[PDB]
Amino acid sequence: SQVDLHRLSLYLAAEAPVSSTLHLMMTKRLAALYLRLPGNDERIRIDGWFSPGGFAEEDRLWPKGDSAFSGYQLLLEYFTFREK
Amino acid sequence: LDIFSHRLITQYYRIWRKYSYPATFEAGGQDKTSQYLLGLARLGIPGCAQNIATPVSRFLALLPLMLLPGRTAEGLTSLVTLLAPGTQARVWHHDRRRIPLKTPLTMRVHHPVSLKSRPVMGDHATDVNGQVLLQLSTQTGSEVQGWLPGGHLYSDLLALLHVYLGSRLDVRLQLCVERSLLPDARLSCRPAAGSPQLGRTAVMRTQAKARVMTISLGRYQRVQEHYQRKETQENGDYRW
Repeated sequence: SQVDLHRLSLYLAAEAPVSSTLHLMMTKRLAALYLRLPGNDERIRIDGWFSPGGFAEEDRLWPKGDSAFSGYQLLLEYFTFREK
Repeated sequence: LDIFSHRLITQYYRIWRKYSYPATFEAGGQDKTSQYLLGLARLGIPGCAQNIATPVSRFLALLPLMLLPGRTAEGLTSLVTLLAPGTQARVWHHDRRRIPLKTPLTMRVHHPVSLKSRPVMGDHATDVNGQVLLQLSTQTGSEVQGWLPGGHLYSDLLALLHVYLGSRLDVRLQLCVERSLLPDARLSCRPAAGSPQLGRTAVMRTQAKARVMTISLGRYQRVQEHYQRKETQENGDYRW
Protein backbone atom coordinates (compact mmCIF):
# COMPACT_ATOMS: atom_id res chain seq x y z
CA SER A 1 0.00 0.00 0.00
CA GLN A 2 3.14 2.13 0.31
CA VAL A 3 5.24 0.89 -2.61
CA ASP A 4 5.35 3.52 -5.37
CA LEU A 5 4.52 1.91 -8.70
CA HIS A 6 3.71 5.18 -10.50
CA ARG A 7 6.69 4.53 -12.77
CA LEU A 8 9.98 2.73 -12.35
CA SER A 9 13.23 4.49 -13.24
CA LEU A 10 15.10 1.64 -14.88
CA TYR A 11 18.73 2.40 -15.65
CA LEU A 12 20.48 0.57 -18.39
CA ALA A 13 23.89 0.16 -16.81
CA ALA A 14 25.59 -1.41 -19.79
CA GLU A 15 28.26 -0.71 -22.41
CA ALA A 16 27.17 1.46 -25.38
CA PRO A 17 27.33 -1.44 -28.00
CA VAL A 18 24.51 -3.15 -26.11
CA SER A 19 22.78 -0.43 -24.13
CA SER A 20 21.90 1.60 -27.20
CA THR A 21 20.60 -1.52 -28.90
CA LEU A 22 18.51 -2.77 -26.00
CA HIS A 23 17.13 0.69 -25.31
CA LEU A 24 15.87 1.12 -28.83
CA MET A 25 13.97 -2.13 -28.70
CA MET A 26 12.57 -1.56 -25.20
CA THR A 27 10.93 1.71 -26.19
CA LYS A 28 10.21 1.23 -29.92
CA ARG A 29 9.82 -2.43 -30.89
CA LEU A 30 7.81 -4.30 -28.24
CA ALA A 31 4.89 -6.68 -28.73
CA ALA A 32 3.62 -7.51 -25.23
CA LEU A 33 4.41 -7.56 -21.51
CA TYR A 34 3.76 -10.34 -19.01
CA LEU A 35 4.28 -10.87 -15.27
CA ARG A 36 5.13 -14.27 -13.80
CA LEU A 37 3.81 -14.89 -10.32
CA PRO A 38 5.30 -17.84 -8.37
CA GLY A 39 2.54 -20.25 -7.41
CA ASN A 40 0.85 -19.56 -10.75
CA ASP A 41 1.73 -19.80 -14.42
CA GLU A 42 3.80 -17.20 -16.28
CA ARG A 43 1.62 -15.87 -19.09
CA ILE A 44 -0.07 -13.09 -17.18
CA ARG A 45 -0.78 -10.38 -19.71
CA ILE A 46 -0.39 -6.89 -18.30
CA ASP A 47 -0.85 -3.35 -19.59
CA GLY A 48 2.44 -1.43 -19.52
CA TRP A 49 5.21 0.06 -21.64
CA PHE A 50 8.63 1.68 -21.72
CA SER A 51 9.33 5.36 -22.33
CA PRO A 52 12.72 7.20 -22.27
CA GLY A 53 13.34 9.40 -19.24
CA GLY A 54 16.63 10.93 -20.34
CA PHE A 55 14.83 13.97 -21.70
CA ALA A 56 13.31 14.98 -18.40
CA GLU A 57 12.26 18.49 -17.44
CA GLU A 58 12.29 17.66 -13.73
CA ASP A 59 15.99 17.25 -12.98
CA ARG A 60 17.67 19.69 -15.41
CA LEU A 61 21.12 18.78 -13.93
CA TRP A 62 22.04 22.43 -13.32
CA PRO A 63 20.98 25.60 -11.48
CA LYS A 64 19.58 26.82 -14.77
CA GLY A 65 19.55 30.58 -14.96
CA ASP A 66 16.11 32.09 -15.53
CA SER A 67 17.41 33.78 -18.66
CA ALA A 68 18.84 30.55 -20.12
CA PHE A 69 17.30 28.68 -23.09
CA SER A 70 16.62 25.00 -22.35
CA GLY A 71 17.19 23.96 -25.95
CA TYR A 72 20.88 24.81 -25.76
CA GLN A 73 21.38 23.38 -22.31
CA LEU A 74 20.00 20.11 -23.71
CA LEU A 75 22.58 20.06 -26.48
CA LEU A 76 25.42 20.47 -23.99
CA GLU A 77 24.10 17.55 -21.96
CA TYR A 78 23.91 15.30 -24.99
CA PHE A 79 27.44 15.90 -26.20
CA THR A 80 29.08 16.19 -22.77
CA PHE A 81 27.69 13.13 -21.00
CA ARG A 82 25.66 10.53 -22.89
CA GLU A 83 24.97 8.03 -20.10
CA LYS A 84 22.41 10.34 -18.53
CA LEU B 1 52.16 71.06 -17.94
CA ASP B 2 49.61 70.23 -15.27
CA ILE B 3 46.99 69.92 -18.00
CA PHE B 4 49.03 67.25 -19.77
CA SER B 5 48.96 65.03 -16.71
CA HIS B 6 45.33 65.88 -15.96
CA ARG B 7 44.08 65.13 -19.46
CA LEU B 8 45.98 61.83 -19.72
CA ILE B 9 44.57 60.71 -16.35
CA THR B 10 41.07 61.68 -17.41
CA GLN B 11 41.34 59.60 -20.57
CA TYR B 12 42.64 56.63 -18.60
CA TYR B 13 39.53 56.54 -16.44
CA ARG B 14 37.26 57.02 -19.45
CA ILE B 15 39.01 54.07 -21.13
CA TRP B 16 38.55 51.96 -18.03
CA ARG B 17 34.84 52.83 -17.86
CA LYS B 18 34.53 52.06 -21.56
CA TYR B 19 34.78 48.32 -20.91
CA SER B 20 32.95 48.05 -17.59
CA TYR B 21 29.34 47.37 -18.50
CA PRO B 22 27.61 47.50 -15.02
CA ALA B 23 29.16 50.94 -14.43
CA THR B 24 27.30 52.30 -17.43
CA PHE B 25 23.87 50.78 -16.80
CA GLU B 26 22.55 54.15 -15.56
CA ALA B 27 19.12 52.71 -14.75
CA GLY B 28 18.00 52.54 -18.39
CA GLY B 29 18.87 52.10 -22.06
CA GLN B 30 20.96 55.25 -22.01
CA ASP B 31 24.47 53.97 -22.69
CA LYS B 32 25.68 52.90 -26.10
CA THR B 33 26.29 49.35 -24.85
CA SER B 34 22.73 49.07 -23.59
CA GLN B 35 21.49 50.24 -26.96
CA TYR B 36 23.81 47.78 -28.67
CA LEU B 37 22.11 44.92 -26.85
CA LEU B 38 18.72 46.32 -27.83
CA GLY B 39 19.98 46.45 -31.42
CA LEU B 40 20.65 42.70 -31.35
CA ALA B 41 17.13 42.35 -29.87
CA ARG B 42 15.83 44.01 -33.07
CA LEU B 43 14.88 47.24 -31.26
CA GLY B 44 17.78 49.40 -32.49
CA ILE B 45 15.83 51.72 -34.79
CA PRO B 46 14.94 55.07 -33.16
CA GLY B 47 11.24 55.72 -33.07
CA CYS B 48 10.41 52.09 -32.31
CA ALA B 49 10.41 52.71 -28.55
CA GLN B 50 7.60 55.21 -29.01
CA ASN B 51 5.43 52.43 -30.42
CA ILE B 52 5.81 50.39 -27.23
CA ALA B 53 5.40 53.05 -24.51
CA THR B 54 7.16 51.07 -21.78
CA PRO B 55 10.60 51.19 -20.07
CA VAL B 56 12.09 49.27 -23.00
CA SER B 57 15.15 48.40 -20.88
CA ARG B 58 12.88 45.76 -19.30
CA PHE B 59 13.31 43.58 -22.37
CA LEU B 60 17.00 43.14 -21.67
CA ALA B 61 15.99 40.56 -19.06
CA LEU B 62 14.53 38.53 -21.92
CA LEU B 63 17.41 39.08 -24.28
CA PRO B 64 18.51 35.37 -24.66
CA LEU B 65 14.94 34.54 -25.70
CA MET B 66 14.76 37.23 -28.34
CA LEU B 67 17.70 35.63 -30.12
CA LEU B 68 15.47 32.75 -31.19
CA PRO B 69 13.42 32.74 -34.45
CA GLY B 70 10.33 31.33 -32.68
CA ARG B 71 8.40 32.29 -29.56
CA THR B 72 7.97 29.30 -27.26
CA ALA B 73 5.83 28.78 -24.13
CA GLU B 74 9.08 29.02 -22.19
CA GLY B 75 8.97 32.71 -23.16
CA LEU B 76 5.43 33.41 -22.00
CA THR B 77 6.20 31.67 -18.73
CA SER B 78 9.25 33.90 -18.29
CA LEU B 79 7.23 37.06 -18.94
CA VAL B 80 4.74 36.29 -16.20
CA THR B 81 7.38 35.08 -13.76
CA LEU B 82 9.53 38.15 -14.28
CA LEU B 83 6.74 40.65 -13.62
CA ALA B 84 5.36 38.97 -10.50
CA PRO B 85 7.59 36.14 -9.21
CA GLY B 86 5.40 33.63 -7.43
CA THR B 87 2.68 33.72 -10.07
CA GLN B 88 2.50 30.43 -11.93
CA ALA B 89 1.54 29.99 -15.54
CA ARG B 90 0.72 27.33 -18.11
CA VAL B 91 0.32 27.45 -21.88
CA TRP B 92 -1.99 25.48 -24.16
CA HIS B 93 -1.58 25.32 -27.92
CA HIS B 94 -4.20 25.41 -30.63
CA ASP B 95 -6.72 27.45 -28.64
CA ARG B 96 -10.02 27.50 -30.53
CA ARG B 97 -11.59 30.67 -31.89
CA ARG B 98 -14.67 31.13 -34.08
CA ILE B 99 -14.23 32.96 -37.36
CA PRO B 100 -17.14 34.72 -39.16
CA LEU B 101 -17.47 33.93 -42.85
CA LYS B 102 -17.48 36.42 -45.69
CA THR B 103 -20.02 34.34 -47.56
CA PRO B 104 -22.24 31.39 -46.55
CA LEU B 105 -21.90 27.97 -48.13
CA THR B 106 -24.45 27.74 -50.91
CA MET B 107 -25.20 25.61 -53.96
CA ARG B 108 -24.54 26.97 -57.44
CA VAL B 109 -24.60 25.85 -61.06
CA HIS B 110 -22.17 28.10 -62.94
CA HIS B 111 -19.50 28.44 -60.25
CA PRO B 112 -20.03 25.61 -57.69
CA VAL B 113 -17.83 24.98 -54.66
CA SER B 114 -15.31 22.15 -54.93
CA LEU B 115 -14.79 19.88 -51.93
CA LYS B 116 -11.08 20.57 -52.39
CA SER B 117 -11.76 23.77 -50.45
CA ARG B 118 -12.89 21.76 -47.43
CA PRO B 119 -16.02 23.94 -46.98
CA VAL B 120 -18.08 24.20 -43.80
CA MET B 121 -21.60 25.40 -43.10
CA GLY B 122 -22.04 29.13 -43.68
CA ASP B 123 -22.17 30.68 -40.20
CA HIS B 124 -18.78 30.18 -38.55
CA ALA B 125 -15.50 28.36 -39.15
CA THR B 126 -13.04 27.21 -36.53
CA ASP B 127 -9.51 28.48 -35.98
CA VAL B 128 -7.03 26.44 -33.98
CA ASN B 129 -3.86 27.96 -35.39
CA GLY B 130 -4.33 31.61 -34.41
CA GLN B 131 -4.35 31.63 -30.60
CA VAL B 132 -2.71 30.25 -27.51
CA LEU B 133 -4.02 30.15 -23.97
CA LEU B 134 -2.01 31.63 -21.14
CA GLN B 135 -3.38 30.67 -17.75
CA LEU B 136 -2.16 32.34 -14.58
CA SER B 137 -2.43 31.35 -10.92
CA THR B 138 -1.46 33.33 -7.80
CA GLN B 139 -1.15 32.72 -4.08
CA THR B 140 -1.96 36.17 -2.69
CA GLY B 141 -4.45 39.05 -2.96
CA SER B 142 -1.72 41.54 -3.86
CA GLU B 143 -0.79 39.67 -7.02
CA VAL B 144 -4.43 39.12 -7.89
CA GLN B 145 -5.27 42.79 -7.77
CA GLY B 146 -2.22 43.50 -9.89
CA TRP B 147 -3.43 40.99 -12.52
CA LEU B 148 -7.04 42.13 -12.58
CA PRO B 149 -7.99 44.63 -15.33
CA GLY B 150 -6.80 48.07 -14.30
CA GLY B 151 -3.92 46.54 -12.32
CA HIS B 152 -0.26 47.23 -13.03
CA LEU B 153 0.65 43.63 -13.82
CA TYR B 154 -2.07 43.32 -16.40
CA SER B 155 -0.80 46.42 -18.17
CA ASP B 156 2.87 45.40 -18.01
CA LEU B 157 2.24 41.96 -19.45
CA LEU B 158 0.47 43.38 -22.48
CA ALA B 159 3.27 45.93 -22.89
CA LEU B 160 5.76 43.07 -23.15
CA LEU B 161 3.64 40.84 -25.42
CA HIS B 162 3.40 43.80 -27.78
CA VAL B 163 7.02 43.22 -28.70
CA TYR B 164 7.73 39.61 -27.79
CA LEU B 165 4.85 38.10 -29.82
CA GLY B 166 3.91 41.10 -31.88
CA SER B 167 1.58 40.17 -34.72
CA ARG B 168 2.44 36.45 -34.79
CA LEU B 169 -0.29 35.15 -32.48
CA ASP B 170 -3.08 36.36 -30.25
CA VAL B 171 -3.15 35.37 -26.57
CA ARG B 172 -6.18 34.64 -24.40
CA LEU B 173 -5.58 35.48 -20.73
CA GLN B 174 -7.29 33.96 -17.67
CA LEU B 175 -6.59 33.75 -13.90
CA CYS B 176 -7.36 30.82 -11.55
CA VAL B 177 -7.46 31.82 -7.85
CA GLU B 178 -9.49 31.16 -4.69
CA ARG B 179 -12.84 32.98 -4.44
CA SER B 180 -11.64 34.57 -1.21
CA LEU B 181 -9.24 36.79 -3.17
CA LEU B 182 -11.93 38.25 -5.43
CA PRO B 183 -14.02 41.40 -4.73
CA ASP B 184 -17.81 41.41 -4.38
CA ALA B 185 -19.42 42.87 -7.49
CA ARG B 186 -20.90 46.26 -6.63
CA LEU B 187 -22.51 49.01 -8.68
CA SER B 188 -21.16 52.49 -9.19
CA CYS B 189 -22.52 55.65 -10.80
CA ARG B 190 -19.04 56.17 -12.21
CA PRO B 191 -16.85 53.54 -13.97
CA ALA B 192 -13.24 52.99 -12.99
CA ALA B 193 -10.20 51.04 -14.12
CA GLY B 194 -10.58 48.72 -11.13
CA SER B 195 -14.34 48.35 -11.58
CA PRO B 196 -15.59 44.76 -12.17
CA GLN B 197 -16.60 43.88 -15.71
CA LEU B 198 -19.88 42.17 -16.55
CA GLY B 199 -18.44 39.26 -18.49
CA ARG B 200 -15.04 38.89 -16.83
CA THR B 201 -14.79 39.61 -13.11
CA ALA B 202 -18.22 40.68 -11.87
CA VAL B 203 -18.74 37.84 -9.39
CA MET B 204 -21.70 38.20 -7.04
CA ARG B 205 -21.34 38.12 -3.26
CA THR B 206 -21.95 34.70 -1.72
CA GLN B 207 -24.49 34.40 1.11
CA ALA B 208 -22.10 32.87 3.66
CA LYS B 209 -22.53 29.43 2.08
CA ALA B 210 -12.50 28.48 -0.73
CA ARG B 211 -12.74 26.88 -4.15
CA VAL B 212 -10.71 28.09 -7.12
CA MET B 213 -12.46 30.51 -9.45
CA THR B 214 -11.51 31.02 -13.06
CA ILE B 215 -11.92 34.58 -14.26
CA SER B 216 -11.01 36.26 -17.51
CA LEU B 217 -8.36 38.91 -17.80
CA GLY B 218 -8.61 39.84 -21.47
CA ARG B 219 -7.03 39.17 -24.85
CA TYR B 220 -3.84 40.32 -26.54
CA GLN B 221 -4.17 41.42 -30.16
CA ARG B 222 -2.24 44.06 -32.12
CA VAL B 223 -4.07 44.25 -35.41
CA GLN B 224 -7.82 44.82 -35.19
CA GLU B 225 -8.59 43.91 -38.82
CA HIS B 226 -10.89 46.91 -39.27
CA TYR B 227 -12.14 48.11 -42.66
CA GLN B 228 -10.32 50.88 -44.56
CA ARG B 229 -9.44 49.04 -47.78
CA LYS B 230 -10.23 51.85 -50.22
CA GLU B 231 -10.50 49.19 -52.98
CA THR B 232 -8.03 50.35 -55.70
CA GLN B 233 -7.41 52.98 -58.37
CA GLU B 234 -4.31 51.43 -59.93
CA ASN B 235 -1.69 48.77 -59.31
CA GLY B 236 1.78 47.48 -60.02
CA ASP B 237 1.43 46.27 -63.59
CA TYR B 238 4.81 45.65 -65.18
CA ARG B 239 4.75 42.82 -67.72
CA TRP B 240 8.47 42.22 -67.29
